[PDB]
Amino acid sequence: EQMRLPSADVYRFAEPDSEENIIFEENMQPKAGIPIIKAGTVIKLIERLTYHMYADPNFVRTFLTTYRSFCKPQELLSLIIERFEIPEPSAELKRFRKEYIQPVQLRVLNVCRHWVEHHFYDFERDAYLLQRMEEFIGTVRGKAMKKWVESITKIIQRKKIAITFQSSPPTVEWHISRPGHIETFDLLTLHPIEIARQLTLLESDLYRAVQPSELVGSVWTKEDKEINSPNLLKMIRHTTNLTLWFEKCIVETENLEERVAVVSRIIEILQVFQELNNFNGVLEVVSAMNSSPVYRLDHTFEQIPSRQKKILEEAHELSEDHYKKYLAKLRSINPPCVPFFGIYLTNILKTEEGNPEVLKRHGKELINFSKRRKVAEITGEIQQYQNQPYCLRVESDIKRFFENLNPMGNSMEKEFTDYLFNKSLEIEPRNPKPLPRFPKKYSYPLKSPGVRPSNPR
Amino acid sequence: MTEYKLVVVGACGVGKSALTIQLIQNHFVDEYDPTIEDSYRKQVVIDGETCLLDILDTAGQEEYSAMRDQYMRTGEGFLCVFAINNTKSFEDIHHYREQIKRVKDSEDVPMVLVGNKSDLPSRTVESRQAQDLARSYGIPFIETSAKTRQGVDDAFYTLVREIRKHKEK
Ligand SMILES: NCCCc1ccc(Cl)cc1
Ligand SMILES: NCCCc1ccc(Cl)cc1
Repeated sequence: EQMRLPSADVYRFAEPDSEENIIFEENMQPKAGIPIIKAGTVIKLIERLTYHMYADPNFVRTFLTTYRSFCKPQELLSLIIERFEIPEPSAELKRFRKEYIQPVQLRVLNVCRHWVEHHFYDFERDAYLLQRMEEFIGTVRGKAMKKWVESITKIIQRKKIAITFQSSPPTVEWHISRPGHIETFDLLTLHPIEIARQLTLLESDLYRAVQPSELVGSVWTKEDKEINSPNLLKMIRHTTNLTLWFEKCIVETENLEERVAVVSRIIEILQVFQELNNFNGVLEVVSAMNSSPVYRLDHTFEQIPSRQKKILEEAHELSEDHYKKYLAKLRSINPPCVPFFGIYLTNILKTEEGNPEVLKRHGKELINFSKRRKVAEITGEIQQYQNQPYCLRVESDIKRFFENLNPMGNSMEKEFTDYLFNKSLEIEPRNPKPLPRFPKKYSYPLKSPGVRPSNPR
Repeated sequence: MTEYKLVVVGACGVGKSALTIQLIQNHFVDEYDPTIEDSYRKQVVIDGETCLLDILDTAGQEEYSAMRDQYMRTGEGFLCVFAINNTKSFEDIHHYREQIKRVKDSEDVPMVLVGNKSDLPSRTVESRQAQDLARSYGIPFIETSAKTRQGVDDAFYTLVREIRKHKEK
């Protein structure tokens, strides 16, 4: 006792499965026991997206995150409407309405719900697509459908429309600069703990704003990157800016003793980043210390206390052997954290570049779905670290100070990094030239308050 | 077994990716998972000497401009890659070379120039222009085609030969 659908001429999804339209991986879907689709025709992918035998949330999420490389949004909506509109070929008929038509129609409605809830940007960018969605939804008749139809309508309306903690965050730390005196704020005058906390907050929010739409299709590397990946780019620019600021703070401190204090304080900020699991922060420091202007300052490094050499070296070693220790450390910690994004970017790019868009079987072209799954696994990993916020109070002046940081000024990249390098050469010339002395620039004390909270709570 | 640490540099929109991917993957499996260790390490025999290549390709991270020094310092040898249909990526080569020399603190760093051909637009950098640039630097030029595997082994093996000639001296 099978089922008997309509002819494939009158309904395209009735076509049987074969080696020419759908193929599977060996292994079965984790938690759920469903076959893992490797490749298929777009018709077959849509059949399975809305399959009658069972629900497939994994496939729905994966498909809706990645479909745009092989199917336009308008085409997808057309296809699921076609899927929904099932003709009939009363024993055979009652069974067919209840076990094929109704399940499939429900699944289409579920796709519509997920599409609108989690990928509303398709509709923000193409108003006609929303028009069609709305008049399709208004078309839907049955009492079985009413609940889902009303929920979809409710989401659409919400989408058309334009922080506090669990218990107490720690007390904000002040060193030399007093609260409100934004004019005094600098690397050494703010408290190193609070520098790390406020940068972690900035960098956390920056990490959390990046959406899959900015990543799938490697769009951040393409000519429209500023249009399609604005949040990712702002995030990376922040990181670059801080790295550059650290380099600048170092090489513009010409007095050796003062420069030692500067580098030492930066390593203290690193230590706190590490305590906060702000790996973006960790690497923005590591990048500064490995920069050509800083790395060569052997007289400065010599004077860094041994404890802090070890702290810096441990952090450097996270990057070694293709981020081997970073990767292991990230797996082992729980949120909140701020991952380093670069690894995800390279993995997504190479996944897309390194695998074919289609596979061929018996001369027929099948969409390579496993490639898209791999990309959705990476974007899923990104999203798992975006849910949990830090339990730290924002300080609006210190935050503003780091947002408005601009070490480059009006200079271009080449000009600026040449300036930093020439500055490094001046303060510590190449052997055999002797080391000059330089006057002190800081009129306040250089001693760090350290990296332990000042008060209880 | 000697291990050569190679670093690929060049502009985005160029197939730096495709070059390294096509080296590492077996010629007749178009498959690649960059999340595993074998994805960037390959054992090869070059001029009768078996050796291990470790290839750093940071494709996708070009916007992290302040991390370039860090990544470049990991290499003994460099492939400087441009796309033959992107003049800008060719004009940027001079800058990558200068940065490598500064990071390695050396005027003579093992290096090859690679012009990659993927898909359209059509060529804007004649191979003569690239041979002339390569020659002004004292380095080899290799032209490759991503899609056809042509030139790929030659580019990497030539760099290894450049490192061996550098290590003799
Ligand atoms: N082994 C050298 C470590 C690289 C480094 C780090 C910090 C400073 Cl100030 C100078 C050099
Ligand atoms: N594996 C030890 C490498 C030595 C090193 C290199 C870079 C920095 Cl920032 C610190 C230490």
